[PDB]
Amino acid sequence: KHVNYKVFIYDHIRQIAIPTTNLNSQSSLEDIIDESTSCQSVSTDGSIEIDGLTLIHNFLSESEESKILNMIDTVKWAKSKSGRRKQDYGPKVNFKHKKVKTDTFVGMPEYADMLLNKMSEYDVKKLGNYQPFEMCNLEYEEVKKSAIEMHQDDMWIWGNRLISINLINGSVMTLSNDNKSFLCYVHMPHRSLLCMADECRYDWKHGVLAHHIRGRRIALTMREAAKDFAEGGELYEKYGAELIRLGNIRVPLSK
Ligand SMILES: [Cl-]
Ligand SMILES: [Cl-]
Ligand SMILES: [Mn+2]
Repeated sequence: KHVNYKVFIYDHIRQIAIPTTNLNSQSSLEDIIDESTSCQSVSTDGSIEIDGLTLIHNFLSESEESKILNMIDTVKWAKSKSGRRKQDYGPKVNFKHKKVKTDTFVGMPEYADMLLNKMSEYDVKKLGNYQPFEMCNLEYEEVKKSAIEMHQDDMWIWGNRLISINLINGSVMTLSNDNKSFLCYVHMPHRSLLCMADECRYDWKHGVLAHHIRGRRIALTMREAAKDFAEGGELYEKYGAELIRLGNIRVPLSK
């Protein structure tokens, strides 16, 4: 990635990013996981907080994951870029031409209610009051060298909060503040949830590197209504209200 950047590591316990010179642009997953444990004993000097980075360890039980995954695998997996394969329960959108098509959007997966309810329980303010606009499951495999390029998700139809859930196996999220020249690594463990919002959503860029992917990982990705497409917004009548109605619909996957 970027050699000149200052590398940081995330302490889940302290909810801060701690500066590390033992970690680098090409650092291995194992090194980042060990630093995640060894950053918990370091001073707060030079430490930074990325607002909107919320990592919940153990969001889903083995039992809860088993039900969601069996429903996911029965559904077909589509081709995608960068070694990824995808299942998209969302509208078809041309971000450049601001066009939304609801032809392929039938609703949201039946497991959605459980995930949304649990997010509200942990924090109603932080993860509650979420209306699903897109729920996309992404397949990453070490053999296929799957990865996602450093990026900021579109902010026109997708809202402040972006949710990624690590299924089957965990990974590391690399976050880049190009202007501030800061690189941070967030280790998302198995059955964990990440919400990227606020500074993380707009100021920082998010990507999953190939060397940080082991075995097969499925990202259950969720997106929320942009305020413009929501009630009290310009596009609600043209596009948002239908999208809320379709998102309220649940596709039966059990079966
Ligand atoms: Cl799979
Ligand atoms: Cl992503
Ligand atoms: Mn993204």
